[PDB]
Amino acid sequence: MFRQSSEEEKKLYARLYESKLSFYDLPPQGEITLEQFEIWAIDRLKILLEIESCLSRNKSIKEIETIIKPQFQKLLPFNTESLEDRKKDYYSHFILRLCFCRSKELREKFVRAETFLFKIRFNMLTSTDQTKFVQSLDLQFISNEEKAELSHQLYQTVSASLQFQLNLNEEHQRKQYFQQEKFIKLPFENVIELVGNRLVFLKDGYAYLPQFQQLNLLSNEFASKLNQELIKTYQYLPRLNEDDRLLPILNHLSSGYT
Amino acid sequence: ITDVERFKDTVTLELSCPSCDKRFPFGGIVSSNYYRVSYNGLQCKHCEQLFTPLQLTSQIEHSIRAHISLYYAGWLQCDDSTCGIVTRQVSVFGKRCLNDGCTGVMRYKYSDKQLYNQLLYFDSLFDCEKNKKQELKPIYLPDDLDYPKEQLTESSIKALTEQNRELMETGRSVVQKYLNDCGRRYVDMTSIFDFMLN
Amino acid sequence: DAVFGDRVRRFQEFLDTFTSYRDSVRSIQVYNSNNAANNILPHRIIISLDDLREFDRSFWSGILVEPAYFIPPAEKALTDLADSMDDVPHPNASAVSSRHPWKLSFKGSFGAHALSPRTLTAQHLNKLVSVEGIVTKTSLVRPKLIRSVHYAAKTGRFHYRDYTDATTTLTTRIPTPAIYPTEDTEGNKLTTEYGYSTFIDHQRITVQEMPEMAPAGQLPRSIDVILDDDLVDKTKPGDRVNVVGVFKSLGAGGMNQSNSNTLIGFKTLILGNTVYPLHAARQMLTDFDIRNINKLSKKKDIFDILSQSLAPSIYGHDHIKKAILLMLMGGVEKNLENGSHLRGDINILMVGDPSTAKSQLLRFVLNTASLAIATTGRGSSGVGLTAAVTTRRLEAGAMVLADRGVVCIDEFDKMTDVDRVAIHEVMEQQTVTIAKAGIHTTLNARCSVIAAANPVFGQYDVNRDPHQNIALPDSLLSRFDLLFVVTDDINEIRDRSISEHVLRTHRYLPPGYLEGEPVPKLVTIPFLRKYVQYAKERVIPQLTQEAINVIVKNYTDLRNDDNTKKSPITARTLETLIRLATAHAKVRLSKTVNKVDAKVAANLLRFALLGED
Amino acid sequence: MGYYDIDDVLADGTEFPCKFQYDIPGLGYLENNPGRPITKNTKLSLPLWLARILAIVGPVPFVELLPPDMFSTKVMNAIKTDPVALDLHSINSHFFSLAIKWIMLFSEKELANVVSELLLQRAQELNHHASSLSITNIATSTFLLKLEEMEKEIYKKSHESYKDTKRWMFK
Amino acid sequence: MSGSIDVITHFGPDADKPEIITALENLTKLHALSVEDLYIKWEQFSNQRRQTHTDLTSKNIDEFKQFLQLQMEKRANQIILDSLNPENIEISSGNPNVGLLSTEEPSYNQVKVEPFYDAKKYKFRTMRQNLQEASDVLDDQIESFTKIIQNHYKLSPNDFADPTIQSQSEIYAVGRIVPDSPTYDKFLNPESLSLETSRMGGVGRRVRLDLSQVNELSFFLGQIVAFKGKNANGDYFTVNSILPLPYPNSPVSTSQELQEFQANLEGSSLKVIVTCGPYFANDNFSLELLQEFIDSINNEVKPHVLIMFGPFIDITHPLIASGKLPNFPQFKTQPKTLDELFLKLFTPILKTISPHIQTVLIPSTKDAISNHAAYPQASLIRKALQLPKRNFKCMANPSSFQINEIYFGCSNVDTFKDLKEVIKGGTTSSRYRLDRVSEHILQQRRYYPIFPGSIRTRIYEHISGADLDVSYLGLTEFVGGFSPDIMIIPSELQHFARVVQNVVVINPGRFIRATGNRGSYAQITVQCPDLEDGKLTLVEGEEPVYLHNVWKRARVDLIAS
Ligand SMILES: Nc1ncnc2c1ncn2[C@@H]1O[C@H](COP(=O)(O)OP(=O)(O)NP(=O)(O)O)[C@@H](O)[C@H]1O
Ligand SMILES: [Mg+2]
Repeated sequence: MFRQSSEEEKKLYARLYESKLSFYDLPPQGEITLEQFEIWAIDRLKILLEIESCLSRNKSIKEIETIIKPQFQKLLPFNTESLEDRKKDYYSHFILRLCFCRSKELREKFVRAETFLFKIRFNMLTSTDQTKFVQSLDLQFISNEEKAELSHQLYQTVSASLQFQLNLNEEHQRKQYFQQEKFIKLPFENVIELVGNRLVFLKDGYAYLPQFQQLNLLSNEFASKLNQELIKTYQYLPRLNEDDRLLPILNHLSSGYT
Repeated sequence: ITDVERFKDTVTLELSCPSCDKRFPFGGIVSSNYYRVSYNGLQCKHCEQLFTPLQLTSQIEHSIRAHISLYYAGWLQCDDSTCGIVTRQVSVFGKRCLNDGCTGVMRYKYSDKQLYNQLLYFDSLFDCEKNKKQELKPIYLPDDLDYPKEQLTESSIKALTEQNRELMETGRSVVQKYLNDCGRRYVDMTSIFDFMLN
Repeated sequence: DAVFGDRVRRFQEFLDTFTSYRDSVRSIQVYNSNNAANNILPHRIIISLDDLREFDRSFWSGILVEPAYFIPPAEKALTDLADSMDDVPHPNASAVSSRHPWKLSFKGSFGAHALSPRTLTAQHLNKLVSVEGIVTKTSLVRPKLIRSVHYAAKTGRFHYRDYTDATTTLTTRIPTPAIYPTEDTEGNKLTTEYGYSTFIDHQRITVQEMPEMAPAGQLPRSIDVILDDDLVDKTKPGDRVNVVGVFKSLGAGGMNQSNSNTLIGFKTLILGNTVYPLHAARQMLTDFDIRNINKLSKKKDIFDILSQSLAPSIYGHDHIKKAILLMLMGGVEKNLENGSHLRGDINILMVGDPSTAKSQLLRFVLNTASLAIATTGRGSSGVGLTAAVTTRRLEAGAMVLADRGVVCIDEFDKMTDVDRVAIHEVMEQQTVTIAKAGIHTTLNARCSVIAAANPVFGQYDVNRDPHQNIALPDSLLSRFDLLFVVTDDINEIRDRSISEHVLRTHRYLPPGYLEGEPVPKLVTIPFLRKYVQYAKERVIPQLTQEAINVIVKNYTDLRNDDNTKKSPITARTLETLIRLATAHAKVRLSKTVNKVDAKVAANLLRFALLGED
Repeated sequence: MGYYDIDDVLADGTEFPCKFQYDIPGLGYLENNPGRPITKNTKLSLPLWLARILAIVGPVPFVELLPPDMFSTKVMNAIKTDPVALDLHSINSHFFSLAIKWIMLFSEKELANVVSELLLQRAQELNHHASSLSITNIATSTFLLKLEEMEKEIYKKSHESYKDTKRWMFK
Repeated sequence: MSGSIDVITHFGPDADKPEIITALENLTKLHALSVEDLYIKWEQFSNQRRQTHTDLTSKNIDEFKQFLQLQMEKRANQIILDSLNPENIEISSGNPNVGLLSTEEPSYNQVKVEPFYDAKKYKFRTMRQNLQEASDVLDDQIESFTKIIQNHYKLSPNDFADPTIQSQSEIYAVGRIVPDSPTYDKFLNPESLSLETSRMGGVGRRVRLDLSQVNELSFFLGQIVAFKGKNANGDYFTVNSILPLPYPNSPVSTSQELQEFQANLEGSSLKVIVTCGPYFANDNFSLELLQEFIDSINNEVKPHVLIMFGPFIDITHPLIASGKLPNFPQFKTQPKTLDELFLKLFTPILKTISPHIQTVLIPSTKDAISNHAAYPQASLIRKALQLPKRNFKCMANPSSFQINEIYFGCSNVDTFKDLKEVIKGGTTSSRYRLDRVSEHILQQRRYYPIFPGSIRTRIYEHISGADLDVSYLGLTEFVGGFSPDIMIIPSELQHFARVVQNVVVINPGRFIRATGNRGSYAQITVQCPDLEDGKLTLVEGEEPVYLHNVWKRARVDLIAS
């Protein structure tokens, strides 16, 4: 049969937003303006302020999504090819690190708001984008034999969840989906919130988690790594103090949360 | 921060008429007793001379370059109120006062902040959106003797700004030429992330 | 089931990307919201299929090859877009549960799926197709139940349920028995709430291949189409139409036990998604047309330019061309407060020798008027020319069909006396009335009449009276505004001019052809039609004192002075003067009639009546 | 593109729309009136061998070329939806020659991408009908009435090759 | 009458109500369109709304006003005087390839112009001077000179001591000449001079100088100096002797390089023309003299290299300062900025220079075409000036570049005018001033050794100055630590050409005077380097190298422009 046969910064951000979401993993490079610094930080701050306001009002995920999604196109665009939007998102997050690393209360509030925004944006993805984003983060499925041996217990665990979360009222549909569903084994301490609600099957200190659940692990890893980075960002705040022109902006940004 | 607060200490732009030599303050597309902005451009009210784009842009550039040269004249002032010495001499310590016995700190009389705010004030005068929104620094107060009697309507200001968009953009490009070379502007992330270089 | 959500998401991405469709949603919504506080536009949008091709090929081919699985989620996404946008608060009871989503339509580049009724084939079932043909039948409009609402007497709870039928949905579901529930699950007696329930309109039509494409005198073939909601009654029989929709099958096809031995086939239909007409008359002006029309009107002699631009291939007869132009403009129709009616439209007659371009000039009006019907005098009867009975149903004739238009009658002299007298009402009262067995009705016929005839002796005889030459009663000739006599007088230079003119005409070649291949300033006819349309719609000249001063004097002098005038002069002559003055003012785009218009109208009437200027 | 090539000689004679940028005396014969001048902003349809030069020679050249109808947007959409079904013979007899000439004249990038896809997609069905040898007429004949003059030569030279090989083999 | 009937003859007689008349009159007065134009646009407005009842009411007229503004904004969106060495050296014949039409590549007679500095270091952002960085530069200058002096005179580090501390023993001290009063009033005598020490040498303190025991001296502000003396009383440092600063070395080349440069010119002499701005008078923008000069350059002079110093467009030009720029009838489209003014006036004229003439452009700090408004200054952007890459090279200010073997040192700041000397003694005063200034430039090893820089004031308002960015003054030093063979520093003073310590120092003068009279330019003829004629001096070492001795083999002619 017949057969034939700075740029680096732009490539870096194209790589970082190929998945459409990021753990905000790497040091930015090059330059932006100070007006851009202030405005981008304030835009992300406004979105996170509304997220914290809705959570203090005890609104659900669907209501918060209805409230926040129109604001991305104005303040912080998502699901976009634009280099400007991608840099805006990345730099705004990194600025609010320096604003909110200063104290435990600020770190907790920033981690909570940013993790909830991470959850919202993850919900906006297609399943293919979610799979690719999870795989890019380098994030144990059980064998078919182990699934067969534990099939009764796993099905008893997930059958109600399949009906209520995936709307599979028919038992026939639930059985077919369960036949097609994969499960993850890990220590029970890692998914303890699902353990307290009895949403996972426990055996010998290991929790058995279906594939259609487990986003709390992703968001918890995001929150934990963000907290560790904020603790690190706190430790080298004395290097931030070499430029006086940034401190009034950060004080202004933090004043809205105090 | 409003333009009124930001540009409180800036020097007002003065334009000299090419025909009758009368100097007047320029405050963008606003009512004035000395000039009128028509559909054809800037016109002097004293002699009805219409300014060409070059005549306006050269005067703007001359004012910018005068401010830059004043900045690089390098006048220093001691911040101690008792000493208050003004000199262009720079010690090898820079901030040490040259008067014997004085512990005050020498600072530039015309700082880079003042120059940058001056250049932005020039840039603001030729921003079309600020002219439409009437957000510019006022060149007259209501109690001033030269306060114009007839005020331009908001619709008239928007129409004149649309009609003169090319001229305003040209003057703003002349200002932006120098603002892009001002060192006070940008923030380098590559050097800033030295902790990842730990 | 999960695939339904992703397709909704993908079409949401499409609607966000191409922003011109958001503006359509918002404009329809704000327009409807405005007038509601005092017509209403439908909840329908037309998308370009090319945009969907360039956005996502997989969705484009999915729409175009598997419509049953792709059209519903996209429509759902459009409804979500329109619902999220701001809307008027506190809706009424009926508005709260209307069950009325938005709906889609398509245009552009169907490719292989553009078909005709002859070639629609079993391979194309369940595809999205476009067909062309002529409408032949239309059913009566009927309502159709889709949802009902019920109030429980004891508990105070409102209940509801939905219904489906095979033609209501692209996807297939178990049919519903159309029964109203009388009793609650908990035994409470129910009541039906009409006005909160929802009904929709329904209509079936039939479309046939055009006769121009019929092979070998073979039987023609046709398809039935289903319409609903907004698409109802937008067509009538005889319309040439292009229809877009999904081609689908129905029924059990005899496999449910039948005597046929299953030789009979399944039934098939097209579910109407969009309908477009075909031009086979009207035009819509652009801004440049308005500018040109207003600028041209200020020339000193617009009337001469426009009149001479009518039928340039015919030499001479300036006054008849000017009269035809004034006919095409027309007067102003009056309706007084007490219900009395005063005529507005102008009628013209021309009689003359053989070969003098009567029929050729009459043919020109048929190809520049917006609505025109043509007939020959001897090929039409009185009932056929006005109206007839059938089964009781009453059927319209030619003068009734052209209501606000012009009717051309050639060979007027050959019409029998029994046929002519039917026309005396239509040319003044502009109505047709029938009183026959089992029927009494009145019909409207507002048209202008132009006709041609031959004199009695074969050529006009100046040595005998005009009545002797023109054998028609005085009561009929009175109804024609302008009567023209034309003759073929032999003269050297006249003959040379006409012969050179027609020889120059016959040497024309169209632009795109080599020689021998088979096939002042004059405005083009496509511009003149726009000029006439604009002038007829947008300007309504009112009369003035200065014109009246001329009209009264001319009328009283013309009636009383003894002359050999060729037509009876009656009270209708004054109306002719007023109509002609108004029409000439309308040519000028003047808001008022002036002295000049009356002067010109008088000079034209004097030429036609007394034969000399 | 040889000098003596008949098809190139004949393709250059197709007319394109044009607009003038100077008034010139005596050249009214282009407007079929030798006794009058040409005037600025007059629009005329001229053959390509003349418009190709009057658009270049000066400054402002004498003539500006208007976008012809055979490269209109409707044709491009029709090409991109279904190239195989398209009746290019009715659109223009010498489509793929004028396309290359226009691309050379204006250095279009996107038009080249469209035309390359069109040619490549139609070559497949052309080869299909070339390979099909009788041991049928209507099915072949319906498609072969929508070929350009350019495509007919390729079809003939393919069909004869296949036929000669078959005749030699089964002999 | 007129407006009312004009409305009523286009709009219907329903417009007779005076409010309607007033509204339509307001529209035509606001937008300048006639009544019939307003009627036409009203007819446009009546279209496309399904509103057959487009009645001439107040609300409809308000919507028509909104429509008119929408159409307006949418339409907007749519739319020989003196000579050095004349008796020994003949004027060069120039480049023989100049004037030849041939497109053929200029194969043999290629004078190589190569920059001898890092252009990237000059691309720093201006208008941000940290006082600490400036003070660091000023201190580093004193320390570098201290090291040079220690190595040259073979002094121990302990021989240097603080001159501000009382000492009975004689010490060596290196520092900067500074005024005794920080508020000095523009006139310095020998009795008002103080020595500023480095941070390490004397903790940056200043000590008054007692120069009574010195008979001959020539000092200026910002000069780095070295003294042997004592501070007996603690108030003034008594200078016993001035240590002359060592001159920098001269550039050298190998025998192979000199033979290559000899083969490149085929034994002919190099010809270089040097001009300095302004290129038009103070009362107009005529470049007729420049056009005539370029025609002479292309047809008669035929130089190998042309060096053009700015300012090309002097921002301090009187017409620019007063805003009285004339209309230019020769241009179809008038310029809108000074950059466009350069592109319309200078660029057509400069493009007529022959491609065989290598053109070097050096900016001025007063040039409107340069956004880098500080000394040291970045090069002009050649692409922005639309000049051809083949034969135009834009260099920094100051610029060190090499023409064949010859090292050129160029600085477009008026060091000769600005440097004001405090002199004492008959022998020093009898010597020519510009010689002493050139020696100060060579000894300090910087093209503009004055600090604080000069300023120009009018009755006081600041006009202009040297415009020094103090943090980057290291770029103003001689590159490589050696003097140039030829030093060019244009000055407002009278043109001259002189040999000062084996360096040919040239002031070409202004190209045109303020009155429009002809100024001057410099024509430099340098004979080819020949190893056999004895004009080159062999320096013995591991690899034998030769001093260029350009001053022995260079002729400089100052010629009326
Ligand atoms: N200027 C002209 N005057 C007269 N006849 C003309 C003229 N130009 C063309 N004709 C030709 O004259 C012929 C007769 O036209 P036609 O309209 O039939 O006359 P007519 O009045 O209808 N005769 P008839 O049918 O017996 O009443 C046609 O072939 C026309 O093309
Ligand atoms: Mg006839």
